[PDB]
Amino acid sequence: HMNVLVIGRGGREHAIAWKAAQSPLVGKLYVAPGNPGIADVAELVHIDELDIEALVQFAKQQAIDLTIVGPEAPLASGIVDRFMAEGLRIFGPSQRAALIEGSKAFAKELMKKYGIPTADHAAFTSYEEAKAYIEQKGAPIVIKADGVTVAQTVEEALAAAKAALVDGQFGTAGSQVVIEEYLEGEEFSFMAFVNGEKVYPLAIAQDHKRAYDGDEGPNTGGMGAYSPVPQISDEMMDAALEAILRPAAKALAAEGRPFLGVLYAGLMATANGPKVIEFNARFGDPEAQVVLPRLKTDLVEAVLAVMDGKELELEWTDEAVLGVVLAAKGYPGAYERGAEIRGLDRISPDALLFHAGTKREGGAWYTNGGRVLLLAAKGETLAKAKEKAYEQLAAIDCDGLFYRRDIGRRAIE
Repeated sequence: HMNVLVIGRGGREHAIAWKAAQSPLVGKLYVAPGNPGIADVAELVHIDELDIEALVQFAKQQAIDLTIVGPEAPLASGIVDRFMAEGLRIFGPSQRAALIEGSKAFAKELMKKYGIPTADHAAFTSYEEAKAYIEQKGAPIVIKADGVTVAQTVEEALAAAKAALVDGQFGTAGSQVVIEEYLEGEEFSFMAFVNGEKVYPLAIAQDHKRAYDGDEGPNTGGMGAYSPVPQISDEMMDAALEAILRPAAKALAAEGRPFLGVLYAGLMATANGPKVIEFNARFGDPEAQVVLPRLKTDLVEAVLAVMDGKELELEWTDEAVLGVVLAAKGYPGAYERGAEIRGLDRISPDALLFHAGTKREGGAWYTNGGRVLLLAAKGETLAKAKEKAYEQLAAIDCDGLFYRRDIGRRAIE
């Protein structure tokens, strides 16, 4: 019955589309621009995510009853605002609300004003003020130059702050330095559907930010994830929901920025409780790839319920799910494309292979982006999921890809 449009081109969108395609309410499903892998579950629409003007027309002409936005870009550009002005149903935040992810400074501003637990944050253009602040917070402490150093001592912190101001980029307001509270604990991703003040928590997941095994290397969009996260207590989870998610939604609403869509809280379970690391105004990637397959409830129906502000009880499989990202060598740094990916047809039909940056040409698969694919597996336990996942991964042959072997190691060990 319904014509659904998904905006995006990565694994998260493949996951969204895949799930939505299983909805008894979906007549037809489009993904713009999508990717080769996604074409197996939906019709691709060759329109850019930021080409909002064209997306609107498409939505109007293709009688799209529901649009779901995957990436932050279109949201920050106000796609939601445009769609609503055109009377088109779209699940995602307005430009104003999306600022929760767009500007960390804003996020800190909001959380401080509304007393939402988060790591201390502060920027300075004056060394003397930065110094006074550093000496007040003690170390370890995080200094970020415009580059990131986790200063173990106040002395080192000061040296780094000075260098940041002296050698950092010279902005229109001069050079600046950011000082953040160093937090210790277990990281976790807490997503939830949100509409104004109503929050609908999704199952928790844990990302693997660093590019290499033993969380080494630079940060990435996420090298893998799994759900649930046993090591995160239900108390910690409940604290996050009532001290962070609900107050954040209410805060945004109170500030004239009511939020609609997926509120993604990058948190850290500290001994003092959950604290916000980062906010995101949409599904996380690869969190979507591992959380959606655990969602028994129909996503489209769930999304419509949220949009209508209706009560909703989300149901989840007991099975755990773990996914591993295959990235092009060099990622997150410079990487090359064109590496032939072999063996995708050897993967068990029970494995979830979400495409994020691949290309089809001459009847063959090729790497075509930073994060290229993600293979996730269901398991009775997280250990079984990890085993099934890596087991399947080994069938893929491509000297142009690499992937962490420790995804889920924190939950298992």
